[PDB]
Amino acid sequence: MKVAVLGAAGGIGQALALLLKTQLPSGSELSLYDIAPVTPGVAVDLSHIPTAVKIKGFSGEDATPALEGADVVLISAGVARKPGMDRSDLFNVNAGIVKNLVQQVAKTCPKACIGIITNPVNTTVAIAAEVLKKAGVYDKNKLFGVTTLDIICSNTFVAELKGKQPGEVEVPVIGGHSGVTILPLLSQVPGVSFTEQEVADLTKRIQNAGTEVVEAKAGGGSATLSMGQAAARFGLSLVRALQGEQGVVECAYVEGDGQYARFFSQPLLLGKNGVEERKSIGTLSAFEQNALEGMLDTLKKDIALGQEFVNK
Amino acid sequence: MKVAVLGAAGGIGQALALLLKTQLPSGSELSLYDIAPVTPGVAVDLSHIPTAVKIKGFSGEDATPALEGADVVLISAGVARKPGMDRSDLFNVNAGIVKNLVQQVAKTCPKACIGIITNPVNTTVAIAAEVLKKAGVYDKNKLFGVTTLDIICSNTFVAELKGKQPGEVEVPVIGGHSGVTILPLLSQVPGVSFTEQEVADLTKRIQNAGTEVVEAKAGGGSATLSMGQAAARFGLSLVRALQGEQGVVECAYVEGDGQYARFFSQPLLLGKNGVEERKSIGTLSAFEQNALEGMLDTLKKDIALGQEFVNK
Ligand SMILES: NC(=O)c1ccc[n+]([C@@H]2O[C@H](COP(=O)([O-])OP(=O)(O)OC[C@H]3O[C@@H](n4cnc5c(N)ncnc54)[C@H](O)[C@@H]3O)[C@@H](O)[C@H]2O)c1
Ligand SMILES: NC(=O)c1ccc[n+]([C@@H]2O[C@H](COP(=O)([O-])OP(=O)(O)OC[C@H]3O[C@@H](n4cnc5c(N)ncnc54)[C@H](O)[C@@H]3O)[C@@H](O)[C@H]2O)c1
Repeated sequence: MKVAVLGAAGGIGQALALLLKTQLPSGSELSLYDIAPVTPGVAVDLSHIPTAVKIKGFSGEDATPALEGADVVLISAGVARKPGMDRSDLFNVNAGIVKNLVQQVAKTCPKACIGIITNPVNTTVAIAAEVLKKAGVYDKNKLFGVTTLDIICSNTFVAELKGKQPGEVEVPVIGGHSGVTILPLLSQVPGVSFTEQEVADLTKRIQNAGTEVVEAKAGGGSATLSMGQAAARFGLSLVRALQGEQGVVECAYVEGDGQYARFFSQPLLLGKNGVEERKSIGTLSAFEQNALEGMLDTLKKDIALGQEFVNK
Repeated sequence: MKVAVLGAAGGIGQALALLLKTQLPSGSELSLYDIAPVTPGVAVDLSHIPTAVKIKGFSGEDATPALEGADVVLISAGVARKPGMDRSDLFNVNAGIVKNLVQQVAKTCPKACIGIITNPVNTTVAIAAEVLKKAGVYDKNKLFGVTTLDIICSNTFVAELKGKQPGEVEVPVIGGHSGVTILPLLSQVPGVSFTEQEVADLTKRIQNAGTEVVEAKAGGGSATLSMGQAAARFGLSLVRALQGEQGVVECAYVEGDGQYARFFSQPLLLGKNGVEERKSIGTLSAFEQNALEGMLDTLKKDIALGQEFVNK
């Protein structure tokens, strides 16, 4: 069981490598890759931690060494923010990085499950998908846009409001991963009942959580520690499922029946080959159906943007 | 149970806070403080993780709000390295930071156990002690220098060499926290015998474990993630002992009988008021007894250096 992390030297990368080193099952292997020179050292730093998990770091323009024999590849490489670039700039830079890395993955470990964390996710898994097709190795069951962060913030906010135990709430979240494309199915949360005003407020807080962090760090960056935690959960769910465990359900952004959009985030049953079964989003409330229809256009443009990036 | 972390925005601090946010028992509270303005956002970032541990972060030059009601204070503030600064420069900077911070601790939460991570630990815990004395609130049972890092590194190297599972080895380390004052009692590792050569090699490596990480980072970085891990285990040990758990033993740098030096790291039984019992280092090997006496004068100066700092 070998897991590869691309963009390991970054905030999200270090918090993820750290949690994975101390949580992956024994015998498991962890390789880190990043263009930053410090990457081999990050690995050395983590190797001093006494767990049954081998770990190595690599730098350079070639990530082959890190990808060889990998069963899981988590991509958190990219850019969060830099002085001088705006909305367009970030996308322009992250799209290229994703294109390159998924490209190297296609040639090195085409059978690995790929979790993409790099934003914007709605558009980046599309780029990834298109890059895999042009190589003849695309398998929509093994391409996932990591949206777990939305799920845990929801669990947290709901627990806080209804005074529940944080670890007893599991809110399914569908749609996309940005502003109005994030849709928490608050109507499907066992036990708790919500007020229309609370569904309106919560939903708003969940959709803006990322921004809430950025403003708090005062331009100092975006969520890294919570995202690292979120990616870890997703990483282990995949490993567990890839190892034969039963009933591992997780919400992710995959290519399913285009009933709403080519790629949509919905409950998935994970197994030995990635997605085993895309599950029905079930019953939705008036508020939920309205929020859904009112965002399909936006999600489709995000996806469109992505496909156009590859196919020109 | 309120735990405070000073310097929470640094490399070590963020890994530490992350690990504590998810591992402190339910009901615990975590308050982060650092001069970096990004600090409250670090807390907001971490508050999005669903664990029953309340968290708040603060910045500015007054740690009071973070210190009020604190049961445990972990200090990791300081300077790992800055261009243009050499050995003595770093020391003066770190010495002054620990002085300023302990003083605030003395004023706001005088009965909290203090765990100093800032290096050089051999000198910094001495400084803290003096600061607490001059304020008239010193309690030698509640001040510790965190040396756990030397422990986990030893555990990892030993298992690797004698082919054991990383998690089943526990090497006691005594003395100081730097260079020659780090003495791993390899002779006490049950069911494992070593060659005067093995001991010679393991011992020198364990003492240079850090440098190993620095060189692997092309000179621009230090062991941050393994340190966060080590400080997490230490902190969790203190919390558990403070909650009344029995049998919690941990090697830490504290003041005891001046049998070897005023401050000496040795196994300790932790209890409800901090150090409850200072256990004997037990039986040493020839090599060990020999390494011990050979470093005593160095450790004593490290200590003298800290006492003279807080008096001129
Ligand atoms: N899915 C989510 O919920 C979510 C939440 C927050 C952020 N993100 C996104 O994840 C990414 C990670 O941001 P971060 O905070 O870690 O940023 P960061 O800048 O701290 O880390 C990014 C890392 O990428 C590395 N990198 C750059 N180009 C690379 C390349 N070609 N190959 C490999 N590594 C490369 C950098 O050296 C750096 O260490 C961003 O794009 C961010 O927008 C996703
Ligand atoms: N005990 C050990 O085993 C061990 C191992 C390695 C490093 N360390 C030491 O721990 C410290 C942490 O290093 P790091 O890698 O996190 O460095 P870092 O630079 O990443 O973090 C240090 C933090 O200290 C903060 N700080 C500085 N002055 C402050 C003040 N007066 N009040 C509050 N916060 C202040 C900084 O803003 C920064 O976030 C260093 O002194 C390092 O030498 C200890």
